[PDB]
Amino acid sequence: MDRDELVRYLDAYLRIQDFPQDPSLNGLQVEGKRTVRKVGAAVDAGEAIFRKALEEEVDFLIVHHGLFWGKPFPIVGHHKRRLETLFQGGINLYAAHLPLDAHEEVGNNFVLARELGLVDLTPWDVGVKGRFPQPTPLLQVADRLGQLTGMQPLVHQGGLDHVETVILVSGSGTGLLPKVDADLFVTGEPKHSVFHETFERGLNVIYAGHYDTETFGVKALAAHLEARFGLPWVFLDHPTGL
Amino acid sequence: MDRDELVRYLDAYLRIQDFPQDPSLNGLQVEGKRTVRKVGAAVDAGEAIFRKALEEEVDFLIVHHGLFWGKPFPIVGHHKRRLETLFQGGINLYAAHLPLDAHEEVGNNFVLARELGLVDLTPWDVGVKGRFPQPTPLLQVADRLGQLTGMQPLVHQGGLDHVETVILVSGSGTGLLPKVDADLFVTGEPKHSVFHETFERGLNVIYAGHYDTETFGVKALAAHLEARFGLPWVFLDHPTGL
Amino acid sequence: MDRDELVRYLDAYLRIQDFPQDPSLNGLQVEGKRTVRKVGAAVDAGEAIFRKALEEEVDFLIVHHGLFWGKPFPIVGHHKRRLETLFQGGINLYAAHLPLDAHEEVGNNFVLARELGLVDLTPWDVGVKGRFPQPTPLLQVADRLGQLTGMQPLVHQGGLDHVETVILVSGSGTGLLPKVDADLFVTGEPKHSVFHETFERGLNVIYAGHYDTETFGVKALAAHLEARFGLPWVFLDHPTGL
Amino acid sequence: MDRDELVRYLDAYLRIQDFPQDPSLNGLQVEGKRTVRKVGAAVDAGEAIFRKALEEEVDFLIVHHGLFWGKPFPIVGHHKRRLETLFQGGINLYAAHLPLDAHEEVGNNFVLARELGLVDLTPWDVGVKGRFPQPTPLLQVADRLGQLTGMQPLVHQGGLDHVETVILVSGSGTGLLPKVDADLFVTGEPKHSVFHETFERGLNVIYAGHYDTETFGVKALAAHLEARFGLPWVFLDHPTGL
Amino acid sequence: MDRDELVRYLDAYLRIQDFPQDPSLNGLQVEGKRTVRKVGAAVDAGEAIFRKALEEEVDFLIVHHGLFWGKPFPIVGHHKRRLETLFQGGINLYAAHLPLDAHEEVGNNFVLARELGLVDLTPWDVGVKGRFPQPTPLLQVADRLGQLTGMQPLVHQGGLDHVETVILVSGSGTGLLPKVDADLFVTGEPKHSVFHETFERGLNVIYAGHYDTETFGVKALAAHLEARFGLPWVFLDHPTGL
Amino acid sequence: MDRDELVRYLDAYLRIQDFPQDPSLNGLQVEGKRTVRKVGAAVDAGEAIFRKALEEEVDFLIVHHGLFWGKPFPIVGHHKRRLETLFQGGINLYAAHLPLDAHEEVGNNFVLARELGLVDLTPWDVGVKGRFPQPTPLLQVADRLGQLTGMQPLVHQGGLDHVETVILVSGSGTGLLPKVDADLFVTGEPKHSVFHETFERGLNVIYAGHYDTETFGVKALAAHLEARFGLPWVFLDHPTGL
Repeated sequence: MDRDELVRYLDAYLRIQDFPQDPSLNGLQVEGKRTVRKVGAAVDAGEAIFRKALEEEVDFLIVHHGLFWGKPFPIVGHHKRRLETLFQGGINLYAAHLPLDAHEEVGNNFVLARELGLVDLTPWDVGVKGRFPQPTPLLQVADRLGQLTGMQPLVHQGGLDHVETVILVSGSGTGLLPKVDADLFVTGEPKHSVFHETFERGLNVIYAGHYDTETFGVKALAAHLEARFGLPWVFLDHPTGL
Repeated sequence: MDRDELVRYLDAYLRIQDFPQDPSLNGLQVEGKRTVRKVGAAVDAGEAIFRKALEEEVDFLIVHHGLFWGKPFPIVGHHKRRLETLFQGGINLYAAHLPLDAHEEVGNNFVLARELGLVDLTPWDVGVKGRFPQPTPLLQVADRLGQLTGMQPLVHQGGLDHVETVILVSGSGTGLLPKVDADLFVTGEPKHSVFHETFERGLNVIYAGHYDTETFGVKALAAHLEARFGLPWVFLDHPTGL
Repeated sequence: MDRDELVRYLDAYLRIQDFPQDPSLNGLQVEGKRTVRKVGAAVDAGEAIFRKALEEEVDFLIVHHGLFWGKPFPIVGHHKRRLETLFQGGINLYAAHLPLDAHEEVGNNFVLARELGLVDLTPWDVGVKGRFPQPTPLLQVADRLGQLTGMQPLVHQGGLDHVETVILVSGSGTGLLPKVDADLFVTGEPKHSVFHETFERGLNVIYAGHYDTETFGVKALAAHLEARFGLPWVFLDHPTGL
Repeated sequence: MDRDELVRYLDAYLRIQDFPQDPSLNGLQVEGKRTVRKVGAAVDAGEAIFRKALEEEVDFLIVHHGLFWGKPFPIVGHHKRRLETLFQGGINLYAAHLPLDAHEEVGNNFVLARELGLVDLTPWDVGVKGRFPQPTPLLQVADRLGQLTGMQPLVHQGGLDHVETVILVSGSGTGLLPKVDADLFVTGEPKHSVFHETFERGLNVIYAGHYDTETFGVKALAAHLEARFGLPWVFLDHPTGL
Repeated sequence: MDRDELVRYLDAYLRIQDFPQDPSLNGLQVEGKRTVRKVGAAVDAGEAIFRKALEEEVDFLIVHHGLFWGKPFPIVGHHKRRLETLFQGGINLYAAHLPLDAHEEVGNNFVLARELGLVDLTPWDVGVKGRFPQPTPLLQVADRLGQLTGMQPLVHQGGLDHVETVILVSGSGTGLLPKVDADLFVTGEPKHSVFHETFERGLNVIYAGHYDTETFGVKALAAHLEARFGLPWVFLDHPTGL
Repeated sequence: MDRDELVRYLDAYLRIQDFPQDPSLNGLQVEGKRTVRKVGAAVDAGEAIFRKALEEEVDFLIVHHGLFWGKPFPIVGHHKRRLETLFQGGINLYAAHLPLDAHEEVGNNFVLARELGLVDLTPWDVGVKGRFPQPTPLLQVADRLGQLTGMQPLVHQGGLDHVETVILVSGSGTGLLPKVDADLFVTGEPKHSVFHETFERGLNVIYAGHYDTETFGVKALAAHLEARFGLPWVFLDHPTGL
């Protein structure tokens, strides 16, 4: 496939123009081969992931967390090595941050919701949709998470023992705590600074990992492109434990 | 014992003025009784810690994370309950953020660093930079930390198994990662987002918990007040696990 | 009445979401009893007004000038005493700034206009509507003001002796002087810095007091709630002379 | 007598440079004739004061509130008439805002404070802080003020009937109210919005008029020029009543 | 013609309210005679142009580059002389920056396009429309420019030798280089900082002068007013060579 | 010869730290080989200059205008080709903007000024201010400039035919025009927009090309490295004509 059409389609499909306040540079971050034959999907940009893409002969690497964030950094040290690797392999680097978080079809959140049970889905803040029944299951939604992640999540029960309304927001959603108005809140990374507030306000919160929750978008996205363009794809795994 | 006397001391001693920028409103955050007889020390301001202060007749509660962060919120829900408890027990709430991270005699970093065996200590941002008198195995440092807090720390070994120069910044210090230039960096909370950079740069980092690294200052300061004015004190522990 | 419904209704009725650039924190500023039985209305928040609300057994105090303005202040001194009073009386504090100024039904300005004569009403800048005929009365609209206020207003006649178009803007509207395009401008507080401009530009301006002009909203609002919910109300008077 | 010579003097003497922040464009605001023979002094720049300067053959008009406030406006209406008058009489417009509030020899605050009997004067923001040699009754201070300006001042007595430490900030100084820490605070214009805080904090404040407190500096400075260069001067009075 | 109607019409016709982010103060910058009898058009405000307007008895001078840009400057030196000249001649100064650049009827760009050949016109960024066929002419559009300007333009050919799509943006459009997506880009002033980028990206760029390209709006505008109001006009020429 | 050694030298020597504000990322912008044998000097970073550096075995390329300006862009098109070329030749890219404009020994301004015959040189913004030992005809200065760069400079004579005090600010220095207070001002690129101000103020200005005035520093610095470390160097010329 022509790389320039793939980039055009993706910018369109994810409509990255709708998230102009995302620090990360969404879209094609590093140019590679003009002819794409194999898609790679991964959570984070990094030398390790890049070496794996090189080994798996990936031509178009899609990541949720890219290389740019408004901060211009010198192409020195580990920044240089990363580029040498992409260059060496003619690898295209396409980054999708907030827009991949929010997307209703392949977005981290909508996708995870479904693979959980949530129904009556509706968007909630960027990146997500959250809030929508089951109805009435215990708080052992902590188990579906665990088996849908391979890792037992951290749960902070300040409220109920049974939840109905659930708001999802992968990655670092704690900043959104104050607006949470569901029986349960699902996110990835836990912050010490929100501990007491969570209980005092009787909130139920499950932390399933920043990596383990932002794994769902890239995968969906790659699968989507294979359905519509027949591009084969591979998932490049780099668990961080956070 | 006089409350306004104790506050002028702390402000001067902590050099509250040298930290204009700290989003935390440093100093007396909530006025309580005038005659202080027993001091209280705690990492976080919260209902659970306030009730404990109440139960133990604490007259002056010193906290590291206070209630104000330059963004006024309405007195409702948990916020109102928090003030009512303080009012009930006529408790003074004194908050010290950066001033206490940085203090050379009772601050979080200088105190932990000293107990950790580091020497030749010098200010480094709000933390400190020093060294071990001789190359020290990284696991042995991880252990000392574990003994000091009762919890085995998370170790990200991107470099050698031995270290000698160290940077210590308690709490959530991952923001300073790019500026780190020592064999080892000890901080509180880890962040998924600096994982790859840690290893690609070959940095050795040990995360010992936000709560567990920020208990030293508050304690050293109460102890200091007891030595200076004879005020008895208690530590109002409420481990967060983060 | 349930306090939470009263707060929901008010936020709706005044549609405080339309004035996101108001420094004051509009809405419920301090929580009190959940069951409202008597409404209090006053121009300014303050210990005196609060003691009176306590004496009149007010459960839900509505003020135009509340406690918060983006500036986080320590709960010390007079700030603490104010809260003790609201707490002591289970008094709910609801503040309505710009939205109470502008409201077309109970807003300071629209209401005052009508009680003056103005017809063909239409909004003009936030807080007001201003500009609309009589038609053709002398400048002794300064007298209706005085008897509709109990105090003779200050009048600066730079233009006509008879006015037709009148713009109203209670409180401190002088900042809006440069845009005034009516035969007369009505506001509350006079500023030395606009003296010469007012005459040189042949403007007619009447200053009827900051307090005396922002008295009309709270009253209307309280009367509205009694018409729709049968809540009785009382006006808490604290004239400042400005 | 040489106009550029007189301007370099004033800029240096007034220390115009030490006030970068002053929104007022300090210094020569409108160039006039080169040979200065008679100086003029006035609180405000305005058509009425400019015509008076014209009628009295004023060559160099020193003003406290000039025409520029870092927000360019078009030369139309009263703005153009203002410049035409200055051009007609070949009048130089020299404006000094904060530099003249603060000057220790001819500034508004130091001069008034001295005539008011205060001693041990020291800078306090752009005003001054000092004391009476002995506890002085508040009404006796109010009277001295009244004799000095010809108008009885507004007295907000939130504290004792006697005072000794005083803060003096001419003009609209109510902004510094929270920082005030003296038995008395004398300023120009009062503000409805700081009324309750004045009394709740127990502060004694005397408002003597914006115009009436800002006539001292301009006068002291002309008088100073006469002593230094023999230039005759006049005071172009135009009381504002505010 | 009544000057106030002329100003109202112009503000309307150019709809200057649509360009609120233009540093220059668009509209009537300096007031003159109320009765307009002769229009003057010129590229830049300046003493020379003003003296010529005085000589040609212009009553209403229209310029693309006016006197104000948000920066308040003292009416001293050359700024004073400029005003004396406008005053002396009762000359009205009307400035039109971005809005005259963009206007589809008399705008610098649309007008120049037509006088060049471009068809299928459509706006592109402020000030212009750019991009639209011929179709297929060599790069000797550099000659039409030259004869339509009296001066041979500077041409930087990095791309084709024959162009079809052309984007126009008079004055200093280089800042827009990165978004240029046509076979040719037309602007007035060349910048050293865009040299290499222009070739490396295979862009064709023709620099026809800042003065020589922003000559077209004022002229059209004046001609428009003569067609609709019978006001005669004259063009005041001040070539700068840039 | 050691690359990290050469970089610490340059940073210190150039006083890179004293220029925090420079939008240019000063220092090593792209890491290359560790063992430096031949230095390269050039005004601009660009593909044409990089290829030349490659062809001449340049190991360390010193440039005045680098690739980074605190606004990260994606590695695509010419941007990627630029890095590939540097990577190919293992070339280090060291960029010095303001530090090199201002350096007293090898900076652009001090060096040119000295070769131009000026004396009593002192810093003036990032340029320099000095004088000729005796009144010098403006055309004779224009000629010296012409001999120094091989191109006759543009002369805007708004003042006398003779000059003695001079301000020199290479590159695009027209921004400092309002602050200029010398008989002559020499800079690189002219700007249409400061044309009238130049003559109305009576200023003498000579524009000698952005590229032609910014070749001195880069050259002086390589020459300096050769004197200090024996490193041979070449000048990679690519005149821009601007």
